[PDB]
Amino acid sequence: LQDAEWYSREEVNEKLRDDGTFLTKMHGDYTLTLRKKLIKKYSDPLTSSVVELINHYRNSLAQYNPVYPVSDNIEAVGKKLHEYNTQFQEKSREYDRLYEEYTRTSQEIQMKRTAIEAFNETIKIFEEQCQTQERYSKEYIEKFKREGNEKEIQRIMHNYDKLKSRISEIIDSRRRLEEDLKKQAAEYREIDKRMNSIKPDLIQLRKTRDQYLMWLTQKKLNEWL
Amino acid sequence: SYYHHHHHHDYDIPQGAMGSMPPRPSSGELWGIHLMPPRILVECLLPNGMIVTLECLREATLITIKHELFKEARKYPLHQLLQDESSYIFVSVTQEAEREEFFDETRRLCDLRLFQPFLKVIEPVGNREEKILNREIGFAIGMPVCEFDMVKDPEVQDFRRNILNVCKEAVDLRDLNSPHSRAMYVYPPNVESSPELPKHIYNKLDKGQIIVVIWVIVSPNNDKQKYTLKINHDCVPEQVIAEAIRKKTRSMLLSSEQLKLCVLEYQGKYILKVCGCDEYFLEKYPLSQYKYIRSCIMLGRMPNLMLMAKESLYSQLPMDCFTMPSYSTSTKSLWVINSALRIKILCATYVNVNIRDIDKIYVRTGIYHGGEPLCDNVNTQRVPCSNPRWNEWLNYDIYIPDLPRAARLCLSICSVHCPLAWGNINLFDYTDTLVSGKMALNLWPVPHGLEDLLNPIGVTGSNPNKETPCLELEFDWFSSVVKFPDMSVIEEHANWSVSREAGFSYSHAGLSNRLARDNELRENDKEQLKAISTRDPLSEITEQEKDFLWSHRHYCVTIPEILPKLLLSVKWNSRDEVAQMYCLVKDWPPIKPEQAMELLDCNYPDPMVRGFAVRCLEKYLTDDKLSQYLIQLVQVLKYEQYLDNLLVRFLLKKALTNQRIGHFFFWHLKSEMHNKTVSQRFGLLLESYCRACGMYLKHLNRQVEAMEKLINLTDILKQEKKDETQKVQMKFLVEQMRRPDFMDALQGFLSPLNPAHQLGNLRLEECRIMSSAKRPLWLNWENPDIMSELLFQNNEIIFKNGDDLRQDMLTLQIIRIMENIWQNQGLDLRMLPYGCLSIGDCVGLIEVVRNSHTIMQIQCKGGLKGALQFNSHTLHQWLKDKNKGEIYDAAIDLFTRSCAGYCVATFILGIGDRHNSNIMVKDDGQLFHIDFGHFLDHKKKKRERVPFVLTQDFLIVISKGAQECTKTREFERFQEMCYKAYLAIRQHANLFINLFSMMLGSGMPELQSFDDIAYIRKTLALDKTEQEALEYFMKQMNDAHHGGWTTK
Ligand SMILES: N#Cc1cccc(N)c1
Repeated sequence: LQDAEWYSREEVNEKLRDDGTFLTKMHGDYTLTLRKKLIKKYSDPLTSSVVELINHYRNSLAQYNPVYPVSDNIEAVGKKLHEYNTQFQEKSREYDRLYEEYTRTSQEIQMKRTAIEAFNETIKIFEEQCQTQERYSKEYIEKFKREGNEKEIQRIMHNYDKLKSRISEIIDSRRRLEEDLKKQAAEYREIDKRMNSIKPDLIQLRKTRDQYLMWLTQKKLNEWL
Repeated sequence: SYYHHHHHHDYDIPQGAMGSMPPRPSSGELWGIHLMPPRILVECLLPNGMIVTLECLREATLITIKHELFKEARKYPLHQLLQDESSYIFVSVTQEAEREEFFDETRRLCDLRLFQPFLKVIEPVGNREEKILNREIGFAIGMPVCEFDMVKDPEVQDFRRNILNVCKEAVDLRDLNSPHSRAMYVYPPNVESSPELPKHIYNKLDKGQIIVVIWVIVSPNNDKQKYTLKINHDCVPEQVIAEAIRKKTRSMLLSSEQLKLCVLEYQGKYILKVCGCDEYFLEKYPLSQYKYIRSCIMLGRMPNLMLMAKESLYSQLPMDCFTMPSYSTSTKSLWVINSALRIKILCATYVNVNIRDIDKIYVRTGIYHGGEPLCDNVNTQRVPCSNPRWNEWLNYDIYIPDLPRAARLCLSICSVHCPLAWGNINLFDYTDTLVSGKMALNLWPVPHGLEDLLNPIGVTGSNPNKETPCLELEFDWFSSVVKFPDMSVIEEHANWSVSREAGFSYSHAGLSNRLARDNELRENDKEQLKAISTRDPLSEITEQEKDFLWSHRHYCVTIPEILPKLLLSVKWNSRDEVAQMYCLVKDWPPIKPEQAMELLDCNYPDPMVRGFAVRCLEKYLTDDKLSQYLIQLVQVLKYEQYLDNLLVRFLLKKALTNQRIGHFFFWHLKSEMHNKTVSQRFGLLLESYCRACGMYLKHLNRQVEAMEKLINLTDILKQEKKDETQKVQMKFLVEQMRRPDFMDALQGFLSPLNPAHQLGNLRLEECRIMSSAKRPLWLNWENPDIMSELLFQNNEIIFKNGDDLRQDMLTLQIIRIMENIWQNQGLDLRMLPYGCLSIGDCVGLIEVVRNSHTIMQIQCKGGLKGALQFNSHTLHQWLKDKNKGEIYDAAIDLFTRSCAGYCVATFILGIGDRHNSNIMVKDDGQLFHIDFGHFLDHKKKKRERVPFVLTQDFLIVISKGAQECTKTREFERFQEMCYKAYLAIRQHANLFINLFSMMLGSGMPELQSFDDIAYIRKTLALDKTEQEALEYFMKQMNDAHHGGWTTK
């Protein structure tokens, strides 16, 4: 009854953590903490012991009220705790570094995307501007006839030359952003990818390290941890 | 021999080294560059189609630039096709990718936030120039308003138009008894909650009297005159104003009767200012009840007020001038629908997984209410790891009429057991309409602390970020828009559901859900209920207790405070039960705000519950108490299902009713605008506030502009000026601060830490970069008050670019609350919760406490010459050096009073380990901690720790130099303060649990889920009885100290 394999609220949550698994005096006696559910001779149907009551229901709780009994060196199984705890904490930094890079790259990217919206908007306003000058510049060639003909139209065409070639530089500046956008977006897929491979092996490393620490405790621990 | 000759081949030497400063990165005054060059070329696109490129100075105004553009455009062709310059406005593409017209031509070329350096010239289209000052709004919010106008979603649009209801109603309260009521909005009286005084404050009064000092001003306003009244603590501003006029105007030419009349024609022309800051005493409270006075009493200070004429005050107040913006029986009931729930998974697209590493991937799914209404299910592990596509109707064992109003699907893609992505949808929309059709949910990546599969406390909705796992799906369509019942209808169904139970017969085993005791219950029951009612939120309730509660629900009206436990004991999957709970809540006795706040956390998502919770706040929550808990109330908006809701309408109103609340309500929202979990919601909310808040928008825009100067400034110091000497950096800093754009922007404005204080004029000699690698700026301002000298001639606050303040900010708040608890229950421990304010992503502001030093400075200064050792008395000696006379005795009282409190607060919270450079002591002998770090013991994942371990240094000082301090009465006293304090918090432990619970919203790594908070149970020992808990604390304190702490 004392040992019983499966036999406060905080650590029991951390032992039920991650559907069917189970384990003050003045409020009541023992508590069955089934995960899917805290459940208080030992309600109405009372008929002898704590080991009695659990073996019956292992074979469902629907008919009671309207669904896994999970539970020799000492010094060298204690070094392993230091070993797996250095591995586990090594692994955390790697998962933490990459969650920053991911989020920075999420921003760096989305910053780029905006800047492309910006460029494109800029370009519209420059494309709208060479359009703007062709209206008035070509009204101001024919209206003149001969006066200043090339001493005007050269310097009108010079301006117009600079306009569209400045457009040329912007468009190339945008393209050069877009190329790097994909390179960033590639690296972004790579950050996620490796996060997803570290993650499963992070939890197992964590889980073994708990069970290694469980088995020992069946103050000294802190130097290893 | 050292390393057993083991090589590490991989290891190569060619953000750990100088490992500080990790947030980043935000672009500045132009694209790709933090701070535009001091001279720069700008291409000016004209109306005539000509490009002229001006070389302008960085700092040049648009008035200056236009004036020169039109000079220099004569020299180009087609001059005659330009109108007089005055006929034009500027425009360019900005870094938010919008085309902003530039109306305020005083603005400088750097301050415009251009993308490419170019201006286009045009005539002002959209002749309401007046209306296109939501640049003002967009600037405050930091995203342009037009960005909402092109959002499709009706909820958003609907929020935008409907929330104006609130804005119009609040503005109607403002201009009610104006100008007084306007002054009351702007300068709302800064007043403690209660008029009743603690005994230790009272005893400083000699039978309830304080010497006060009323200053007054005389021609040509230069000469000022004191008038030191000694008046009652509980007399009001008007009584004080009279006495100060009595004294000012007694004379040898006025009889008493002549005086009395001169008092009456003067007494109501004036009001009381605080000398040194913009605080006022605008309404009838006991002087004591104003915060300024009470601090003056505690600090042993003489209040210094000013008589100010109301017309010089209603001079300064503007018109707030609110405007309405340009944006101004049927088909089905859910209970008819006779099927179970089934939802179709279709195809997740953008999933990034190593085929080498992972075997197989599937979609786990569930329905929830915070906790879940059916056995959780998955789907079969199909097209694994490589273009995954399932085409499965999932079948959830629950009838469609038994879905509660706030029911939510939570789902996630996983690995075999390991979550890749996640996302949760509301099964009903904001119009009550059951979700049917095809949805395109983009997912969220799992956080740090969350290892579990599904994450249901996570934000309801899709990610806006496109390039994420976009798991689309299909919902069952029932030939009609299926809607949730009316309340009138849920009422009727309950009235029937109760009357029906009254005829269910004799034996019902599974008594559980029904009384059988009838109008007469047992008295052993009635005391086991109030026994439950005492228990904190995290003492999880059993099925027996739940059912026990649920049956006796009608006697649970006797004990309103039980409600959270009762609400958690409803079967939210049984509409029969749920419909009855709605009918109790309908008229359940209102409860205290500190208890009603639990009901706005993640575990109470029902609209009716959250309704009742806001209803309590509307009644009991004072403007005082709201300010205290505003951080949690903003954070809890996240857990609301829809944008428009009662809590948003409550806060928005208070915010537009009280400008001191408004201020922090802006900044707390504005803080989190970086975070895509809330950018939409808070963006919209902030638009409302900003459109309705009167002239305070203009004041916010000045604060904002000043912060973004400092953000750019520190941002350069941390990129391009790393690897320079302080000397070089500091030269760069002062060079920059002297440019007129910085001079404009950083001089005339309000301290966001407290908008009562004004900042004017930088003293750049006292401005400096601290040593820290984060490159925090120590900034110093002149207090431009008429009575600066009476409070502080200089105001100085630290701005930190690298570091996340909101841990600190919460612990600081949590302290402030323990302090008030302790003091308002008559026991004096003086905590110094300094000012902290996060204003963005790892950007913030910290109040400087003048005259305080890290213990390490005490020891570095107390320089035992020659580097032999530091002496443990040096603190004691340094403190003696300051406090000499009977003063010394009182300073040790202060040290001993602070040291106790800080020991208990520290212990309970489990803040970072305390040490020389993070403990601080003040000249008058008060001690206080800084740089708290990880609050609820965040390194334990790698114990019930004691972070403040009182070394000799402290113990020496607690007793007055005595040897073997362990055994003085000086120490006995100190211990009993610790025990009395420890227990004080233990009677209020619900509140602290609750405050921490409300903060899970924020993406704080130290608050990921409730077991993080569970630490604060152990440390308070709430499972135990107080005398065991006492002994537990003594125990915990004794082992850390190695002697002392027994035989109470
Ligand atoms: N019982 C239980 C339980 C488990 C996890 C979370 C919450 N809120 C409750």
